[PDB]
Amino acid sequence: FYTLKSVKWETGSTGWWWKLPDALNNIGMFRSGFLIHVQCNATKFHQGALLVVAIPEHQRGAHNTNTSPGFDDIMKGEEGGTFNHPYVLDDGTSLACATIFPHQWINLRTNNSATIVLPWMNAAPMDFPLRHNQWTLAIIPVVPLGTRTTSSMVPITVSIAPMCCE
Amino acid sequence: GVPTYLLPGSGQFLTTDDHSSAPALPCFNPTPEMHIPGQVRNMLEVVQVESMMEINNTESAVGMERLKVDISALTDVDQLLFNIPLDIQLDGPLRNTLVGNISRYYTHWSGSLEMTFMFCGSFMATGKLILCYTPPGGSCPTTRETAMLGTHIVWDFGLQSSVTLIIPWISGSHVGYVTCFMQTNLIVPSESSDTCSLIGFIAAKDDFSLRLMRDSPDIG
Amino acid sequence: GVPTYLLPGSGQFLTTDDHSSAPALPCFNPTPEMHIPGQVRNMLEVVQVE
Amino acid sequence: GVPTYLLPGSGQFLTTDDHSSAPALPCFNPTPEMHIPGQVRNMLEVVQVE
Amino acid sequence: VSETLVENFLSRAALVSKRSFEYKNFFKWTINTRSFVQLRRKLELFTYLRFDAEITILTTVAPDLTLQAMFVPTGALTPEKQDSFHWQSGSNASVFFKISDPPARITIPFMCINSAYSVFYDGFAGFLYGINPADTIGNLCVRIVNEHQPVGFTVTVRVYMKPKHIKAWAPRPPRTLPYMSIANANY
Amino acid sequence: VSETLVENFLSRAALVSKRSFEYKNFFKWTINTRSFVQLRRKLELFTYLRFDAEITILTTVAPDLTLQAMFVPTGALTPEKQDSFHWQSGSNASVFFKISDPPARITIPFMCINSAYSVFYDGFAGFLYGINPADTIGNLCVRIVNEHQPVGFTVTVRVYMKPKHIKAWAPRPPRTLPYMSIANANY
Amino acid sequence: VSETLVENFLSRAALVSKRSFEYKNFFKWTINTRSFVQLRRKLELFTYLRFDAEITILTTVAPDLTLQAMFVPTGALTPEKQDSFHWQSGSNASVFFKISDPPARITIPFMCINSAYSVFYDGFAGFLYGINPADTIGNLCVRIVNEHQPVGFTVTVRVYMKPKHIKAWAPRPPRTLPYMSIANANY
Repeated sequence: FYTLKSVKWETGSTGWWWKLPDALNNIGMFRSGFLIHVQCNATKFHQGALLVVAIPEHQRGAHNTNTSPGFDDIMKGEEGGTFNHPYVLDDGTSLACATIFPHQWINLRTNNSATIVLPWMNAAPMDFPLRHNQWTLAIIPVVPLGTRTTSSMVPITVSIAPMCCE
Repeated sequence: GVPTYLLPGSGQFLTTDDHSSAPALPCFNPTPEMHIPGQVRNMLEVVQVESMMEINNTESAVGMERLKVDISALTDVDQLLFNIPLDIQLDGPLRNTLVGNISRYYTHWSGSLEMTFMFCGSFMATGKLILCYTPPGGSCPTTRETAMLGTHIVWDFGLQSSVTLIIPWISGSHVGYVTCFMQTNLIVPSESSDTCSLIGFIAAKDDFSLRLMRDSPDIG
Repeated sequence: GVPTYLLPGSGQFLTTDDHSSAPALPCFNPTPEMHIPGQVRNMLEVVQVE
Repeated sequence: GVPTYLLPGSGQFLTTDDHSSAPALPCFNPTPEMHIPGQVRNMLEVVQVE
Repeated sequence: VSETLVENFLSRAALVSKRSFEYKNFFKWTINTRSFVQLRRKLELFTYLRFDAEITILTTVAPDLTLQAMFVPTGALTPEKQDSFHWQSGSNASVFFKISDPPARITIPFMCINSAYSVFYDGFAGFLYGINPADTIGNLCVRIVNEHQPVGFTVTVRVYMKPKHIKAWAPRPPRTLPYMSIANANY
Repeated sequence: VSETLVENFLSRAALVSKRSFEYKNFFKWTINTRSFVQLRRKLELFTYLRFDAEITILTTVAPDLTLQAMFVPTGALTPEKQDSFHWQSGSNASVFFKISDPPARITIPFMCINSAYSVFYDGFAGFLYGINPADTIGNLCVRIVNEHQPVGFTVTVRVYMKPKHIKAWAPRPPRTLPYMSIANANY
Repeated sequence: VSETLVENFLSRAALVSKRSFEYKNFFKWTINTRSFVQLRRKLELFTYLRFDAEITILTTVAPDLTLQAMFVPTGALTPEKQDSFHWQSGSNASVFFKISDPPARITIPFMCINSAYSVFYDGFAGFLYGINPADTIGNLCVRIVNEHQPVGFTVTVRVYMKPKHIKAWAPRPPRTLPYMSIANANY
């Protein structure tokens, strides 16, 4: 039941994506059922919404060129990248139709918790975990926050727990 | 041998008919099936999934700032905010929706639609809104006093954070409006920000049907 | 395969015979029927009208 | 006679399909079988030999 | 009497269109059935009816040329140049047939959105008199698929229509004065 | 509704390849289905799917010429010269068809080693991004079998694909920005 | 596994002979199966086996020419001139086929006098090493039946063989060194 480094969400922030098999690879490891718990915290005075989604086989695309992305841009690992363009999900698929994937809404007025159980989803019964990014956990702030003053931290923390890894 | 004769229409090649084909590799085994989750069989299971829409249909709105509207406390009193034309084949707020991108492929559609709105301000803020629906046989009311004649619902963020609006169905044969009005002025506390936000969802009901398949004009 | 041979009269095109035709749009549903009054089936129902 | 029409793909010659063939010498008897030892039916009986 | 049924009364399989082209290059004919006054008057007797088409295209030339015949329903785009990318689209019924073979045959099912075709429409569209927007079926575009041989060609196409599976409603008195146009029923 | 099933939604039988050759001499086309953006976008909606090909080769020339069309799966060698000894090998599906006959038809069964084709592959091979080595099917090489007549030939080949027996998994949102290349999904 | 049966392991239907002739005039090919080293090595693995031939003759010319293909078993006489009176004999299988038709097909049943073909024969005939006199099947002689048109002909004949109904006996280790001749197994 591992936890990652907490990220800071402000007005200028624009999204986060982890690759699930890889981002969890560099912590004490070498059929996997992923469980993901995402919880931010704010007071009653803050406001804003998010969108926690877990996209399978999410293949990115480089912006406005013909070069495929490299080893370092894809597998950043355990830090999690940032969307250059969240509105098109870095591949041209619209965010407005992105609710087809398993997703939950963190709306800071109602709740501040989300939990998604991710099953094993691959054509082959085996998988090379060093050469394959199975899921992509992505959170996207739709409605940015705001107080009377400048923006706050409102830290977000992702907790991942697999089952039966090998 | 049995006698026979050729009908007119022999030797032609249609592109839509289905017939058996000669195999390339007989006695070749494919790899067997495996229960992969999320199997879809009918495309009406796709369109029932709710999806965001582009409420803020004004100009000079680029990117993900088309999905929300602003309701500032100091600005507006008894002013309409938005309206949705219910024309799926036509451009507007419903073009980049999941019920839209499927039904560009088909050309005849009929079925009841469902819209879901969602508020995203602070805990403290309250205020009322009304959502007037207008059938195609009536004009869209631009004044509030004529807008209370049509079918409307008084929505109060505060007591309720969301709302479900059922659209009666009509087929597409060759237009209906869902508009809003600011009931009261928004009141927020001194610590929270004044600007709030709304987000509109859309999903077809289970009587939604498609008939004739054609190519799409959406992509070049 | 079954052996066969062509009769004289193959490949011709009459205009009065009825045969099955290949559909243009398979698995396409037409709009269903509805009981519209005044259905006529035989033309001798017309000539009996004065 | 029964009516018919040709599908696309008539008159071609694949190399993998199996169909019946016209015999060269009908009513000709081959020499019969005899139990010769070491008959193999599947090639996985070969690869299991060390 | 098996002779005088309406399913047997309108199954004549007559010609509707015959327009050649010399080697613009492709033949586009609307599917309106008001082509010949012989068949048109037999459809004047009924108000509402319902059928299917059974198109047959007969082709003679004045040579192993291949012809494509594409059917386009209403609402979809129709091509304007012979090598356009609408011909490559697979969301519409196409048939590829030679000249030496027996002629092609394809049937078109009932595609109005109502219960029957409205032959007569006392009403307006939008804002036209006598035009029902759910009445029309589409059009078939016939092009050739070859590089043109620089010799004397004359390709003449004939189209036949056998309306079968007829159902009829509300018989009407026949027309005695000759026609003025094919848009309406002037005299 | 029989219309909107996925087995009926992807059975359009559209064109994929059309490249002629004049009398290098033989036509070799890879079997990747990402040829036309019309068919490619309809396959963007699903993550994993499984089907068979049903290739149809239509041939017109601008003459009693015989054509050989050989299918080569992955891992086997592909020929580089027209009279090479790879064409004489019998460990691969070949079909011999004329021009005057109706066009050839052959179906290619599901030949991935996994349970389904992976349309999207977030991973690397060896060490390439978005290339699954078990995804590709092979290629079909079409040559002619004649001594060339020293006259003006123009042999144009069209290839059609009807994916049938469809099964689909995990629907995905469609693509709205146009494509940059066919290797990946840039914008 | 249906794939690896011996009846499915030797049913490749590969080419065996291809020798043209220009307009001595007729093509005579012995039926020995040791033509191509690809098929020959797959028959090295078994000692005794038993099958039938299923000959297919494919013919292309560089014109409405008629071809006769006659099969002659062992012991009967073989013709030496094209118009000889051995071609008129009816005690042997002949097939008459055109060029424009689909190609001819004829199967030849098992005609050894023993129970199976002896691929390897450690013994002598009379008094030759490795020649079994009951092993050979015969030969097919292909002539044309026309008066020759004094123009440029190039008639090329291809012969295919699908051995089916296979039974095998006594598996043997494969050959690793290349062949020297087709009479024996030198290295």
